[PDB]
Amino acid sequence: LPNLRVEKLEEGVYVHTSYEEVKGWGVVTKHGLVVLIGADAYLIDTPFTAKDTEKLVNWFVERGYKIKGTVSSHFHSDSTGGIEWLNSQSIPTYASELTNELLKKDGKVQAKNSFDGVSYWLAKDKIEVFYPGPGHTQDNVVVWLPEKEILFGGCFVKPHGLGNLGDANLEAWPESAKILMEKYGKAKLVVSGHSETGDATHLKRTWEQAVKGLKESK
Ligand SMILES: [Zn+2]
Ligand SMILES: [Zn+2]
Repeated sequence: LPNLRVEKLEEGVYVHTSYEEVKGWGVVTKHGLVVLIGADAYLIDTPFTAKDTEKLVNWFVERGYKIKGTVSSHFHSDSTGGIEWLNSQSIPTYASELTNELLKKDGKVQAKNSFDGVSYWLAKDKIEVFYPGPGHTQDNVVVWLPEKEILFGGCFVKPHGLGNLGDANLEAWPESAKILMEKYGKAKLVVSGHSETGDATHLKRTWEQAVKGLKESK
């Protein structure tokens, strides 16, 4: 497998890409962000592993950044795998109350800090965690960077197909996607967990895929 990749998207915003061999299934490629605000770095999703979470943290700590906080966009291991390691390093971890409940139900380590607001703001006015409603999972949130007009759609944004529906809410996905398109249609870039970054048409495409997926299910 490829090693952890970190690439600059633009000033202050990096995409981290990690790779997992899923036994009996195939290989999963997962994108998240590192967001720099002054001398602080925020991880938007952890890699699958403690190993890769540490490599990612060390890359930014060696450039002088504090890892100020991490946000997990949903309970799946491709957003949360590194939480236990981060908690051991006293790096504040955040996830919604629902995400923490789903982690606990699967016997996984919880984020230290939780929230249930529909919007939760980090770095005062620079990092918005938003819940559009169920889709890919019950608990999926997106992360908006208003100063860059970049949306981290995570694993909710699926412009080319819905992927694994095991934990999905197909009935809710269309409305959640319509809510997301209506609020973040001004987006310059939409970063997805499993596909290449796109423009704001990734939101409409996800809505189309969710509508199509629901209808095929019926
Ligand atoms: Zn997922
Ligand atoms: Zn994912």
